[PDB]
Amino acid sequence: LVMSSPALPAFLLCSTLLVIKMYVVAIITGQVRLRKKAFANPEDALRHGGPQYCRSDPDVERCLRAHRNDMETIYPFLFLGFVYSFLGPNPFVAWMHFLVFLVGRVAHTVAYLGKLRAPIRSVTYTLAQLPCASMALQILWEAARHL
Amino acid sequence: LVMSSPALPAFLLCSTLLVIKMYVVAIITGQVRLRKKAFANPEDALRHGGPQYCRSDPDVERCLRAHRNDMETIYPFLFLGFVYSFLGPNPFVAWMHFLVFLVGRVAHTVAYLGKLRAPIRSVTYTLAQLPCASMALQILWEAARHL
Amino acid sequence: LVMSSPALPAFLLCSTLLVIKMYVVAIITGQVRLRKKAFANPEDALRHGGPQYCRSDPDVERCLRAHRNDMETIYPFLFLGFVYSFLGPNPFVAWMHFLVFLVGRVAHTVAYLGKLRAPIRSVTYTLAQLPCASMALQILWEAARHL
Ligand SMILES: CC(C)(C)C(=O)N[C@H]1CCC[C@H]1CNc1cc(Cl)ccc1C(=O)O
Ligand SMILES: CC(C)(C)C(=O)N[C@H]1CCC[C@H]1CNc1cc(Cl)ccc1C(=O)O
Ligand SMILES: CC(C)(C)C(=O)N[C@H]1CCC[C@H]1CNc1cc(Cl)ccc1C(=O)O
Ligand SMILES: CCCCCCCCO[C@@H]1O[C@H](CO)[C@@H](O)[C@H](O)[C@H]1O
Ligand SMILES: CCCCCCCCO[C@@H]1O[C@H](CO)[C@@H](O)[C@H](O)[C@H]1O
Ligand SMILES: CCCCCCCCO[C@@H]1O[C@H](CO)[C@@H](O)[C@H](O)[C@H]1O
Ligand SMILES: N[C@@H](CCC(=O)N[C@@H](CS)C(=O)NCC(=O)O)C(=O)O
Ligand SMILES: N[C@@H](CCC(=O)N[C@@H](CS)C(=O)NCC(=O)O)C(=O)O
Ligand SMILES: N[C@@H](CCC(=O)N[C@@H](CS)C(=O)NCC(=O)O)C(=O)O
Repeated sequence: LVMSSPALPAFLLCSTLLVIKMYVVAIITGQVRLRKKAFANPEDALRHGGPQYCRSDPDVERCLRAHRNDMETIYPFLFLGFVYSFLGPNPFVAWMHFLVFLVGRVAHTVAYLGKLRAPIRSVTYTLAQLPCASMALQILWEAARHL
Repeated sequence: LVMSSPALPAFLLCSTLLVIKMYVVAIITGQVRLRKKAFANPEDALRHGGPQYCRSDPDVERCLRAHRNDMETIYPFLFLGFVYSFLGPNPFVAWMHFLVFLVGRVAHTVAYLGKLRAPIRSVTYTLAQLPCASMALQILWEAARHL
Repeated sequence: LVMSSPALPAFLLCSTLLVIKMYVVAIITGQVRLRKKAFANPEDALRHGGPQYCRSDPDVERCLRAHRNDMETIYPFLFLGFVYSFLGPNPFVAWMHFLVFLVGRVAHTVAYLGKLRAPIRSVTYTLAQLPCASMALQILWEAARHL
């Protein structure tokens, strides 16, 4: 049940929103492929104009990079945040961890796909990693002391 | 324990089968690399014929795309389906969610690696995403109402 | 709580260390990008010397491959190992599963980024996959018998 720990509802809200955000990136990628006529597969290209459309595109590649960075960061959060929710952290402190990650990651996607000037994207990445590092260390201590 | 919720055994069966399915894709990728003599690393190439075999191959790239799409879809399911199992959904309805994803994703890999005509692969992707979207929204409501 | 099962603390220790190890790979990737002046984005390149630095680099690509292989292997472990911890396995046997994966994966990153001769990296990959396959099969039987 969602009320297994005081921090769990907040974690589940933020995590699920971020999963949906990743799904949005996937949809955008597909739409960009269609609009720019840039497909990764010959079977896709032949359906949508001909073999010349099996090609790379800078905007498609950008979408893929944003999606991959999401996989490099959001997936670890899904694990760390879940475990962290059951360590009995301060409700407000836990909320701040999840919110900083949520805001940081949404901002990251906006900065990436919106082609915002450096180092905006890099800063959003680093900001979002901070609560992840914090949770990781807290889990390490709790796990180690229970060995 | 597996009987913590009525939907959990079905989720664990489908998810673990899909993880194994991803492992199979990894093995296939390696086998294709060896057969087509197309390695990503100079150290691999020098062991298997010479430096000229550090090269890209369309079939290897296809395998990597299928594997990456798995990571973009199956990993979120592992999270969403687990949480969803504990929300007390209708046993049959939950089973249908997991089965549609399982069948959709297996079909996706067959359509991708088998080079089936468009839009077969795209349809299997979309079909499998439907129960994921459904579970995501259900988790959102449950999490939000417990805040 | 961490003491929900005898195997859980060991799992959480190994998994969190591996997540941190992935974060280290991400940091290394960024550092290599800066040192070799090889950026994936024009906005990054213009900040760090000019448009000519939006380019690929073999060392950066190697870092990305190591990170991707981590995503292909460590993420499934996070799921499998968590579920496996609650199946009531022998404490020592469970510990061995987690340790073999931890050692195998750390060795994999060292072998990859350190450019060690073949088949060292391939062996570390295979070694680490063994406990994952073992856990997957055990989960399959437990899930199937509870249907
Ligand atoms: C949202 C996604 C699916 C990611 C997207 O927009 N993908 C695009 C990239 C290449 C294929 C294209 C989608 N094409 C189709 C998809 C379906 Cl479900 C049915 C019919 C077609 C068709 O081509 O008629
Ligand atoms: C199933 C996997 C491991 C993914 C696969 O078939 N990988 C292939 C891609 C490039 C390396 C090659 C596997 N090579 C080896 C692997 C081991 Cl464990 C021992 C010895 C060798 C050898 O080269 O003698
Ligand atoms: C550790 C990471 C963030 C992955 C890394 O070393 N990334 C490098 C790859 C390209 C951008 C570069 C980091 N640049 C910055 C990052 C911040 Cl938080 C603030 C200012 C700058 C700056 O450029 O002044
Ligand atoms: C959850 C998905 C987040 C969507 C954020 C997309 C940001 C789009 O932002 C757009 O980027 C374009 C360049 O790509 C610019 O030309 C436009 O000025 C800008 O509005
Ligand atoms: C879990 C892994 C799923 C394996 C599905 C592989 C589908 C292989 O399918 C094969 O594809 C070839 C083109 O690649 C065709 O030439 C063959 O006719 C076809 O049998
Ligand atoms: C958790 C991250 C693991 C870091 C392992 C990095 C291994 C670095 O190893 C280095 O590799 C270089 C080639 O890249 C060689 O030139 C050096 O001799 C070697 O020391
Ligand atoms: N895989 C990443 C590792 C480092 C990283 O996550 N960097 C952040 C901040 S510079 C980023 O937004 N990278 C862009 C990307 O991953 O495409 C990369 O190659 O850049
Ligand atoms: N990363 C995906 C995002 C969109 C997506 O998942 N599309 C589905 C249906 S067209 C797909 O099978 N993509 C092929 C792939 O990911 O390689 C892509 O580039 O296509
Ligand atoms: N995606 C992998 C699938 C197979 C795999 O995981 N192989 C192992 C052992 S050869 C590996 O270290 N691959 C290197 C990599 O993924 O970049 C690949 O292309 O090689």
